[PDB]
Amino acid sequence: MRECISIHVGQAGVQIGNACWELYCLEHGIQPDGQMPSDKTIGGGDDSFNTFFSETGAGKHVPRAVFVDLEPTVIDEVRTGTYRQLFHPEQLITGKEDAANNYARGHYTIGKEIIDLVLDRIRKLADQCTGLQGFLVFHSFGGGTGSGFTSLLMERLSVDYGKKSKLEFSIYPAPQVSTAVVEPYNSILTTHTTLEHSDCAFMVDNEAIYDICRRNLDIERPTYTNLNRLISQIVSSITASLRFDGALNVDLTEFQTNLVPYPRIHFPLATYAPVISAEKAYHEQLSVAEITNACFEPANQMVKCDPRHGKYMACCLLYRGDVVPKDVNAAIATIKTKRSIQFVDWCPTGFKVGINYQPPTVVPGGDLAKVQRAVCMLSNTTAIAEAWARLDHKFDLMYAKRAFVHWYVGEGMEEGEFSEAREDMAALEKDYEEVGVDGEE
Amino acid sequence: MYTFVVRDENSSVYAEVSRLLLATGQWKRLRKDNPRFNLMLGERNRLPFGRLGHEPGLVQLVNYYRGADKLCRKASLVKLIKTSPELSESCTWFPESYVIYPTDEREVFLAAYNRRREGREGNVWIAKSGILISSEASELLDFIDEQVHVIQKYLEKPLLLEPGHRKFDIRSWVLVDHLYNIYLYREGVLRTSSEPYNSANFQDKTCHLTNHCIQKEYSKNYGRYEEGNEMFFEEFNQYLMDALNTTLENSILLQIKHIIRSCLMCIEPAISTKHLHYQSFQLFGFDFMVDEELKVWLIEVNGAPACAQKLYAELCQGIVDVAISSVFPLAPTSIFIKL
Amino acid sequence: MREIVHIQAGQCGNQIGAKFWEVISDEHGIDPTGSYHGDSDLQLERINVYYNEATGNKYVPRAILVDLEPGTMDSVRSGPFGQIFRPDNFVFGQSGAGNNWAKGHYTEGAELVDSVLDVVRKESESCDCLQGFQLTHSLGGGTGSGMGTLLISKIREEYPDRIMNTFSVMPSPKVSDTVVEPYNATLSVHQLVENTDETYCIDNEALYDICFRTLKLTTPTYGDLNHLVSATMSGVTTCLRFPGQLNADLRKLAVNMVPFPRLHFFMPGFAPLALTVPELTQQMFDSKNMMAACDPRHGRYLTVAAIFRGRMSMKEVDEQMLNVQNKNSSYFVEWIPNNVKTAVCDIPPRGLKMSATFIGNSTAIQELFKRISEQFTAMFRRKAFLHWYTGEGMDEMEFTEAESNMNDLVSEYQQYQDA
Amino acid sequence: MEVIELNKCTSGQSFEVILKPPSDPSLEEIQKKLEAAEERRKYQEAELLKHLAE
Ligand SMILES: Nc1nc2c(ncn2[C@@H]2O[C@H](COP(=O)(O)OP(=O)(O)OP(=O)(O)O)[C@@H](O)[C@H]2O)c(=O)[nH]1
Ligand SMILES: Nc1ncnc2c1ncn2[C@@H]1O[C@H](COP(=O)(O)OP(=O)(O)CP(=O)(O)O)[C@@H](O)[C@H]1O
Ligand SMILES: Nc1nc2c(ncn2[C@@H]2O[C@H](COP(=O)(O)OP(=O)(O)O)[C@@H](O)[C@H]2O)c(=O)[nH]1
Ligand SMILES: [Mg+2]
Ligand SMILES: [Mg+2]
Ligand SMILES: [Mg+2]
Repeated sequence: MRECISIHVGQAGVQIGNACWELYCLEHGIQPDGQMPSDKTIGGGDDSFNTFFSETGAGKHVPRAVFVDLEPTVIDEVRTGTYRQLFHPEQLITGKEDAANNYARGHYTIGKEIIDLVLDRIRKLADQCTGLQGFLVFHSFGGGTGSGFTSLLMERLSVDYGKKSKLEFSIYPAPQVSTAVVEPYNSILTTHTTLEHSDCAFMVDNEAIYDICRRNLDIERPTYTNLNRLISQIVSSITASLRFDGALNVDLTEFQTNLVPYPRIHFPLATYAPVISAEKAYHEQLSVAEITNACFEPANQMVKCDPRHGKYMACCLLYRGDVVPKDVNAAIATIKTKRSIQFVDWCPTGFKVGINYQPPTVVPGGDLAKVQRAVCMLSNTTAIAEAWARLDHKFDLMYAKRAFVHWYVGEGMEEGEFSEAREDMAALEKDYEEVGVDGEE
Repeated sequence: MYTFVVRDENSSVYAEVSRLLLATGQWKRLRKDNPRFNLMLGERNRLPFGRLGHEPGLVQLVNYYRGADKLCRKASLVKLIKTSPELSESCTWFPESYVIYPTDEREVFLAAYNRRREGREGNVWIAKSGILISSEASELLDFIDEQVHVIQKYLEKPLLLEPGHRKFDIRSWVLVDHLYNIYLYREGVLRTSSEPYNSANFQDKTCHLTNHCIQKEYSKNYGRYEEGNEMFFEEFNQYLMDALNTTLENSILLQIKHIIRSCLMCIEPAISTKHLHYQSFQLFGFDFMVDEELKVWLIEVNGAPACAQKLYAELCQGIVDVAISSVFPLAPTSIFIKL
Repeated sequence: MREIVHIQAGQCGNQIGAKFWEVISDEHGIDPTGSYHGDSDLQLERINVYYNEATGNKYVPRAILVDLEPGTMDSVRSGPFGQIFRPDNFVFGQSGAGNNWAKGHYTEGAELVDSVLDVVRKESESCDCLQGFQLTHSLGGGTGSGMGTLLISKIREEYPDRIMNTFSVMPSPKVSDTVVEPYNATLSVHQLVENTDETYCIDNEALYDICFRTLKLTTPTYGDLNHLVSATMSGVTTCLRFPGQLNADLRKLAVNMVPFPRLHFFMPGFAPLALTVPELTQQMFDSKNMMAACDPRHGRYLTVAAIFRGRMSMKEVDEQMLNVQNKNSSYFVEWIPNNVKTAVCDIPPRGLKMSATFIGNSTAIQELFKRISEQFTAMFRRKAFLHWYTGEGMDEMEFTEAESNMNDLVSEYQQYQDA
Repeated sequence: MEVIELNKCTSGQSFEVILKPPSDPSLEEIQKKLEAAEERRKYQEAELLKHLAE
């Protein structure tokens, strides 16, 4: 058994981590007090769920998690909420004043003074691991802490844990729920300095989660709570293989091997189905073919983009519930004909399939309906480059006038870091172009 | 007040569309790089489709279908027809074509060639992408080697109009709206050659190539039989009745409509914007050849076509009604044929 | 706990400040004696941003009252909520400033400033994590303008990494006390360009017109003008005083409102001056609802922040907001994507079921500075009334530099209005 | 459409279908970058205090 440590940085990272661990407990039968009546090994055992939960001698199952935020409001609700009893104070770290949506403030000014403390608390958790796999890092792109302190932490983690995989769950900025106008700056800055330190990152565009909440859940103005419960469902199906018995994606390294052949191109596209409103008393239970076909509709993707015009480098299907292999094979055969799925010539045209028999768990009182089968497709398609293009274009519009740059230089960052970060993104966009693409008449 | 942007100054069609839009009081033109638009009249090349449909609260529409180039590039069209099961290499209305680079078809082309000039059969081909019509394969492959090209069987038995003994091509305008309805403009145009068709001299290409480009710089009888070497359907229909005792609808238009449907339906799964975060429509220019048996042959599909000076007003207004106002209403009678 | 230290200086600064504390004290459920009598936990949620807590759970405004003569201070102490302020936070002299920037900044003001900083230092010491400061004052007089900017300069020297915000009342010939107001205002604007992060420009001419034309007040008083300002001050600080995610604190608001350090002068607006969401949206964006006496149609918005208060359709808010900008889209710069942000507070202001407050960083604000510059040069060209200032030790050179500085500011706005 | 690597357990199973075969900065370097930025902040703040002293 090998342990995974989760790190939640910033308001987005902390509040998403909240929804996940709440869901993890419901999936594993762990009560808010940390007691797990099904674990017959009191205060011990190296089961699959122990990758994410340690056990005290009193039978408490404690998440292998550290929450960090440069301002205490968000983490104070963890200390005072339903699962307050779950974590101990050492794993909840809060600063005094935040990064003011300023990458340079989170990375340099404030990060320099708190980084050593965060690493010390992580080492405390690492010291409880007989075989640590690596880390799962949740954070936003646009926040000053989520962007600035995350990239500093990732640099230090590569130092203190050289032979450990690092995976990301990154919230891509969307104006529909965006706070700041400088989020394009922070996204490019944090992607540049984090790129060589992340083995595999799952971007979630708030614009996609927002529309899914409005279309499928009939929520006229979704809140962060609605968004985060849906996000935690996707995160759960992505990490289910690590904390349940199985043979697919049982190790963090496997995510890289199965989804990332080209190291810089480590941003798989996630597509989830079905998302059904709980207010619907009786809803038609979708079949394996129907939900598998839904993995190729743009409206169910975590990042709005058109895979029909990219190329696939790897595709992985993760099922939960009443699913059997022959149903999956039949569905794929039907889809490979209709829809256009072009794989790169230097990669096999196949699908790795994982099935977990436990149906997806839903938080009581949530917006999602209980379904008998769900699926999450992880596909590394070049179509996700559209997200970099959009982001890079907003960066260019503001940087041509040096708008807001003084806030970053004022915190000790050099103006050169902007262009250095931007040129790395230009090369990243070209890497996708190379792998992907082939008047007045 | 609806907003739109213009990113193709050269489009004579959407220059008129932009002119009609402003002439309603409910559309305002923004700067080319203003992202808060309802309608983009995009550039021909490298249209940033990835930046569409991401503005909060804006339903955005673009006048191009991302991926339609597969049908409008001579090289890719051949590959699409031979590859698509909906069309197959047995497709009877597309001339035998081969893609040859200066994955390559240069080999298979010479195989079917030997079977022609050996069997006394007419063996004339036309390479294009700078056009060349040759009798032996030798001179053809040399022209390409000296950009990718396509060698296509030359229709040696074209339908020749009388008087004149001259070949022509038919242009049909097709509008595909955001719901992927296929609309055929009721008005087509015949681009005719003013010179008699010569079956032996392939050096002079003034009577073999009918496009308005050559029928002006090198046409010796421009405007003799019809103004601007452009015969419209009414005249052509009356001719088919007088000369051949048949109608344009029966002898030709049925095949044209079948070919339009086949090409666009084939690619609908790849380019449809039904469940997409933005919407597309596009005007297409189909070019057809008619042989002496009254069989219609598809030549090419143009993705940014121009219109006949005499038909701009009706077609451009029809575009605004079917494509623009359908999505963005304003405060019957129909010029299209729904396929 | 992110505390803000409030300072009000001079006649205008103290009369507007007094009404401000009166309005928000009512909103947070604080009576004139500092005792809480509310009925919603949302009131005490962020009460400490503006109020200290004493035994008996009495809340005391974190406010410092400054003036160079006792008159206004005595009127506040005898005012409606005068008992709510800490007695030792009244800092005043007896000489007066004679509507003279030099007296407030260099002579009379210099004698009082250290004791003001003593009080400021005391309020800051008891702050868990000081956000920054907000100053209310006028620019046309002597104390608020001359000593107010002296205070800002001293505060910045001692707290160089804290946010400094001001509500600054700009003079107008139509609502004028003395002819030297353009002199005092021109001198102050330069201090603000260098030492404030955010300045809400409140033009007395716009306040008058609003009381005259819109509100149908035949003969408006300073009291009527101060009704509009305190209502505006309450709205612009709503996202600071209640649970909020956008413009949460002073530094985050600055980072998203100020793309260039010198261009940090904002036009505020309010509505109504019940209404539907489209009505609030349309009115809040009309010039007749803005208090900088500048037509936004003459310039372009760099950034905009809108705060909606009360129970209303969150979808209608976005639709109207996204509507109002996607119609007259010529007035938003295209090189700051998504530069219009919207916040919503459930608690409406007293006497209204829903209102909307508008904060714009518009290049049209240059019209205000140009008016002041023109009035400055009409007198300075003849050295009129300069002896009042040279008698306090100032030289003409300092006037010439302040003139060029504000003209530099105007031309800086003109560059970004063309871009 | 081959199917390979079928693993079955009590809580699920996994397999693979193939439709067609194919055709850093050190600790001291980070510390320097952080102290460099801090130094530029202290320089800018010194120029401010110098400006205010004048
Ligand atoms: N999906 C989701 N997105 C969030 C959440 N909280 C914030 N965001 C997004 O994150 C971005 C803002 O960054 P934050 O994470 O709030 O800021 P931070 O990491 O705390 O950094 P600072 O506050 O600047 O110190 C915006 O794009 C928000 O939409 C959340 O709970 N869920
Ligand atoms: N296989 C074939 N048989 C006979 N004629 C042919 C032919 N292929 C092309 N042509 C002639 O060539 C002319 C136009 O050729 P083509 O359309 O391929 O060039 P092009 O694409 O530059 C015209 P446009 O600019 O309108 O798209 C037509 O008038 C047609 O008569
Ligand atoms: N809106 C408003 N403006 C005022 C008020 N009192 C004075 N002013 C304006 O402020 C300027 C005079 O400055 P004042 O505050 O009286 O001088 P000070 O006491 O030395 O700071 C003139 O432009 C007046 O129009 C007031 O109560 N409300
Ligand atoms: Mg935060
Ligand atoms: Mg062509
Ligand atoms: Mg006075």
